[PDB]
Amino acid sequence: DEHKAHKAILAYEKGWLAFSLAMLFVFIALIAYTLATHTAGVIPAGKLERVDPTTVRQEGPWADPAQAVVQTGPNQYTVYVLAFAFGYQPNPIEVPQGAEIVFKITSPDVIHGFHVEGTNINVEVLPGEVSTVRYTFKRPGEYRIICNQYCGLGHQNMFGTIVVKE
Amino acid sequence: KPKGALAVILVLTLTILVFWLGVYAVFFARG
Amino acid sequence: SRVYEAYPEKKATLYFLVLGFLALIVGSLFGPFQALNYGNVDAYPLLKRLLPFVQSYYQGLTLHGVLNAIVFTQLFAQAIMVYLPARELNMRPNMGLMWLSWWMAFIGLVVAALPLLANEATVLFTFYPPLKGHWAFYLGASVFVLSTWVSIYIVLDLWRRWKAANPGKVTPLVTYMAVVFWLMWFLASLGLVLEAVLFLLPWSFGLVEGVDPLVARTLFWWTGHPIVYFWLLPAYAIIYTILPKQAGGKLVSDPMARLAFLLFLLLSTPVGFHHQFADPGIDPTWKMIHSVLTLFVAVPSLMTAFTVAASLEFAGRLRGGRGLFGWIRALPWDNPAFVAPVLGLLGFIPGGAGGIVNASFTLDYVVHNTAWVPGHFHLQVASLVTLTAMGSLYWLLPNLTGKPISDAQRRLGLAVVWLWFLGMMIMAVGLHWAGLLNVPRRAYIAQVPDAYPHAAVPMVFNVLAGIVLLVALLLFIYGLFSVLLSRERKPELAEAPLPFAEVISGPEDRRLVLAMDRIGFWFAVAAILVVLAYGPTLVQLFGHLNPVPGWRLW
Ligand code: HAS
Ligand code: HEM
Ligand SMILES: CCCCCCCC/C=C/CCCCCCCC(=O)OC[C@H](O)CO
Ligand SMILES: CCCCCCCC/C=C\CCCCCCCC(=O)OC[C@H](O)CO
Ligand SMILES: CCCCCCCC/C=C\CCCCCCCC(=O)OC[C@H](O)CO
Ligand SMILES: CCCCCCCC/C=C\CCCCCCCC(=O)OC[C@H](O)CO
Ligand SMILES: CCCCCCCC/C=C\CCCCCCCC(=O)OC[C@H](O)CO
Ligand SMILES: CCCCCCCC/C=C\CCCCCCCC(=O)OC[C@H](O)CO
Ligand SMILES: CCCCCCCC/C=C\CCCCCCCC(=O)OC[C@H](O)CO
Ligand SMILES: CCCCCCCC/C=C\CCCCCCCC(=O)OC[C@H](O)CO
Ligand code: CUA
Ligand SMILES: [O-][O-]
Ligand SMILES: [Cu+2]
Repeated sequence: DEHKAHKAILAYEKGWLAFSLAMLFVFIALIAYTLATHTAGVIPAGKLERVDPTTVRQEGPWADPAQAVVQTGPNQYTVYVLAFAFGYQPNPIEVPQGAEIVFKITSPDVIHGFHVEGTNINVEVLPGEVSTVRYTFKRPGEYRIICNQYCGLGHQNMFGTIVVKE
Repeated sequence: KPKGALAVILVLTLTILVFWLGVYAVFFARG
Repeated sequence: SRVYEAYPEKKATLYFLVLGFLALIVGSLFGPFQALNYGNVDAYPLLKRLLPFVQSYYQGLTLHGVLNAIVFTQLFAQAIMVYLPARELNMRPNMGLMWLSWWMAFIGLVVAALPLLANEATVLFTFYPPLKGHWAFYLGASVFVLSTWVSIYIVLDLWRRWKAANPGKVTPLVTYMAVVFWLMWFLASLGLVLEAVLFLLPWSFGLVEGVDPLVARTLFWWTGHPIVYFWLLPAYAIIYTILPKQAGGKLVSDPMARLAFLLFLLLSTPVGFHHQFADPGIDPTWKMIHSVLTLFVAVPSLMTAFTVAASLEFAGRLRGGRGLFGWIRALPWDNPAFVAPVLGLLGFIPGGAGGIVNASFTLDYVVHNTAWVPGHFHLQVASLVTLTAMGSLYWLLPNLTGKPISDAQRRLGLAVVWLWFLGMMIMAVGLHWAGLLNVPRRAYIAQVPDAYPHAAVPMVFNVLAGIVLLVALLLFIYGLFSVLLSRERKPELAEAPLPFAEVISGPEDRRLVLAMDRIGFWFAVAAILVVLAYGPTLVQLFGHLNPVPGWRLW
C-alpha cells in the first residue's frame, strides 16, 4: 500500500518531469524561431552607445526634432526620439508605411517607457544610453506611444504619437 | 497510478499551453 | 514565562512574525485603492482624509511595494527559515545573534520609513536611478536587508554544530532546505549590496554626482529575481514539511523535495536578464542564455507541483476519498492552515503560467511593464506566499505564544483566506486582461479616465476585487488582533510539537540524497554559474560607466 503508492507516485512523477522538460524545450525552439524572423527587430541592440543627457537637447540628433527622421536606407528611416518629462519629441513621429524604422531613443532626465500600442515595440529608455529598435509598420495610421516605466508624478499622462502614412 | 496528481498537472499543462500559445499568437499579430 | 526561558527562539520568531504582519497590514491598506485605480475609480481623496501624510498615488505604491514585497516577506522568511530547522534539530539557535538580526531589521525599517512617510523617497520598491531618494531610504533598506546575513550565519551555525555531533549522518530535511535556502540568498544578495555600497549610498550622501542607470539596473536584478525565491521557499518549506500532516497524509518523497530545493540553489541567481529584456546595452545572446536558464528554474516548481499534489492526494485517500475527485473533498477544508496554502497553490497554476510567458525573450515585449506583470506576481507572492504565512497563524501562533484559537476564530480564518484567495483571483483576471490591452503598470490611470476605453470590462474586475479584498483585509486585521491580544493562554500549546509530516515508505535513493548533501560543492557550482552568467556582461558595463545626474520628480 504505502510501499506501492510510493513506487507508483515516483514512476509517474518521472513521466511528468520528462514531458514538462520537453514542453520547456519546445518553447525554447519556438523562441529561437522568433529570433530568426523580422519580428526580432524589437529586441534592443545590445551595443553600448553612450550620450550626455545634459547636452542632448542642445547638440546632436535629438536637438532639432523636426529633423529626427532621416532616410538611412533605400527603404529605411532612422528616427531620433527624445523621451522626457513628460512627453516624446517629435510629436508626432511621421514615418511611411512599409519602411523599416530604426528607432534610436534616449532621455535627458529619468527613465521612461517607449511602448508603441498595437505593436511589439517595448523598450526601456535610459538617460546616458541610446536604445535602438527596429519595426516595420504594415498598417497606416495613428499609434499611441505609452510610457510604462514610472517616471514621477507625470507618469500617468505621458503619451506620444506615431503617424504611419499611406 | 496517482490519478488525482495527474489531473492537477493536466490542468497545469493546459493552463501553461493556453497562456504561452495565446501570447505567442498575440506577439505575431503585433509583429 | 518558563517556556521562553527554555525556548527563547520562540520569542524572537514571534517578533519577526508580528513586525512582518504589521508591515503587511500597513502596506496592504494601499491595495484596495490601487485596485480601484486599475478599475478606473479614483478613491484617493477618501484615502488622503484618513491618511493625510500621503501625498500621491506613487508614494502609496512605494509604501505598498516596500512594505509587502520587501519587509513582510523577509521578516517571514527569517521567522520560518530559522525556527523550523531549529525545532527539527531540537537545538538552540545563537540567541545573541538572533536578537541582533531582529533589531537590525527593526532599526533599518524605521530609518527607511522616515523618508518614505515624509515623501522624500517616492521611488518604487525598485528605486531605479536616476530617480533619487533620501539617503535614509538607502541606508535603512541596506541595513534591513543585511539583517539576513546574520540569519545566514545562524542557520549555518546550527547546521555545523549538528554535523559535529552527528558525523556521517545526512542533513535532515527542513535543515537541508534551510541551508541551501540561505546559501542561495547570500549569492543573490550580493548584487544589491554591491549596488547600494558602490553606487546608491555614495550618490545619496552626495559623494558622487551621478549613477549609471544600466549598471544599477543590472546589479539590482542580480538580487532582484532570486529575491522572489527567497520569498517563496519559506512557504515551500511549510507546503512540503508541514501541510502534508495538516492534510491528513505524509510527504511522499524526501529526495524529490531535496532536489527541488537544490535546483533552487543552482538556478535562482544566474537569470536576472529576464527583467532586462527591454534594456539597451545588454547583448541579445546573453538575454537568450538567461531566458533558457529561466525556463530551467521553472522546473523545481513543475516538480513541486507533482510532489505536493501527490502528497495531497495520498492524504485524501487515507481520509476515505474515492474517485478521481473524491480525494479533494476528503481533505480538511474546515482547517484554515490547510486551506490557505492549498488555495495559494491553486492560483499558483496561472501564476507560473504567466511567469513562463514572461521568461520567453521576445514574448516579454507583449507584456513588459503592463498590468499583466502585477497580474503574474499577485498570484505568486500576494497569494501563495501571503496565504501560506496567513494560515500558519492558526498553527504557529499557538506554538509560539500558548494562545489558543477559538472555534469562532477558526471560522473567521476560513472566511479571510477564501475572500483573500478569491479577491486575488478576480484581480488576476482584470490585470492580465488589462495588460493584454496595453494598460501600463505603476500608473494612476483613474486620473486619465478616457485613456483606456478598450479596458472597460477587466476594469470592473479590478473594482470588484478592490472591495472584496478590502473586506478580507479588514477581517484579517480584526482577527489577527483578536487572537494576538486574546485573554486565555494555555502553555501546553507552546510546548506542543510543530506538526511536521512523516515521509512515506519506502525505499529511496540514498546515493542521490548523499550527493545532494555535498553542500559546499553545490554552493560553489551555484557561484560559478553566477560568474559565468553575469561576469562578462558586468565587466563591460563597469569598463564603460556613464553616470548621470539624479532627479526628484514628485
Ligand atoms: C513569489 C514571487 C515570485 C514567483 C514565484 C515568481 C515566479 C516566476 N516568475 Fe515572476 N516574473 C518572471 C519569471 C517568472 C517565472 C518563470 C516564474 C516561475 O518560477 C514559475 C514556476 C511555477 C510553475 C511552473 C507552476 C507550478 C505550480 C504549482 C507548484 C502549483 C500546483 C498546485 C497544487 C499542487 C495544488 C493542488 C491541490 C488541489 C486541491 C487539487 C519574469 C520574466 O522572466 C518577470 C519579468 C517580466 C517583465 O516584463 O517584467 C517576472 C516579474 C515578477 C515580479 C515583478 C518584478 C518587478 O517588479 O519589476 C515579481 C515581484 C514576481 C514575483 C515572483 N515570480 N515576478
Ligand atoms: C489587499 C491586497 C492587495 C491588493 C488589492 C493589491 C493590489 C495591487 C495592485 C492593483 C497593484 C498595481 C498598482 C500599479 O501597478 O500601479 C499592486 C502592486 C504591487 N503589489 Fe499589491 N495588493 C495586495 C496585496 C499585496 C501583497 C500581499 C503583495 C506582497 C506580498 C503585494 C505586492 C505588490 C508589489 C510588489 C507591487 C508593485 C509595486 C511597484 O510596481 O512598484 N501586493 N497591488
Ligand atoms: C465579502 C465581501 C465581498 C464584496 C462583494 C460586495 C458586492 C459588490 C457590489 C454589490 C452591489 C453592486 C454595486 C453596484 C451599485 C452602484 C455602482 C455604481 O453605479 O457606481 C457608483 C459610482 O460610479 C462610483 O464612483
Ligand atoms: C501539445 C501536447 C498535448 C497536450 C495534452 C496534455 C498532455 C499531458 C501531459 C503530461 C502527462 C504526464 C504523465 C505521463 C505519464 C508517463 C508514464 C509513466 O511514466 O508511467 C510509468 C508507470 O510505471 C506505468 O505503469
Ligand atoms: C513525440 C513527438 C516528437 C516530435 C515533437 C515535435 C514538436 C513540434 C512542436 C512545435 C514545432 C514548432 C514549429 C516551428 C515553426 C514556427 C513558425 C511559426 O509559428 O510561424 C508563425 C509566423 O506567422 C511566422 O512568421
Ligand atoms: C481570461 C482572460 C481573457 C483575456 C481576453 C484577451 C483579450 C485581448 C485580445 C487581444 C489583444 C491583442 C492585441 C492586438 C492589437 C491590435 C491593435 C491594432 O492593430 O491597432 C492599432 C493601429 O494603430 C490601428 O491603426
Ligand atoms: C484564476 C485567475 C487566473 C487569471 C487568468 C489570466 C488570464 C489570461 C489567460 C490567458 C491568456 C491567453 C492569451 C490570450 C490570447 C487572446 C488573443 C489571441 O488568441 O491572439 C490573436 C489576436 O488576433 C491578437 O491580436
Ligand atoms: C474569475 C475567478 C473568480 C472565481 C475563482 C475560482 C477559482 C477556483 C475557486 C475555488 C477552488 C475550489 C477547489 C475545490 C474546493 C474544495 C472544497 C470542497 O471540496 O469542500 C468539501 C466540503 O467542505 C465537505 O467536506
Ligand atoms: C487550477 C486553478 C485554475 C486554473 C485555470 C485557469 C487557467 C486560465 C486559462 C485560460 C483562461 C483564458 C480565457 C480564454 C482566452 C480568451 C481568448 C479570446 O477570446 O481573446 C480574444 C481574441 O482576440 C478573440 O477575439
Ligand atoms: C453578495 C455576494 C456576491 C456579490 C458580489 C457582486 C457580484 C460580482 C458582479 C459585479 C460586481 C460589480 C462591482 C462593480 C461596480 C462598480 C461600478 C463601476 O465601476 O462600473 C463601471 C462601468 O463600466 C461604468 O461605465
Ligand atoms: Cu515617462 Cu512614465
Ligand atoms: O521575479 O520573477
Ligand atoms: Cu525574475
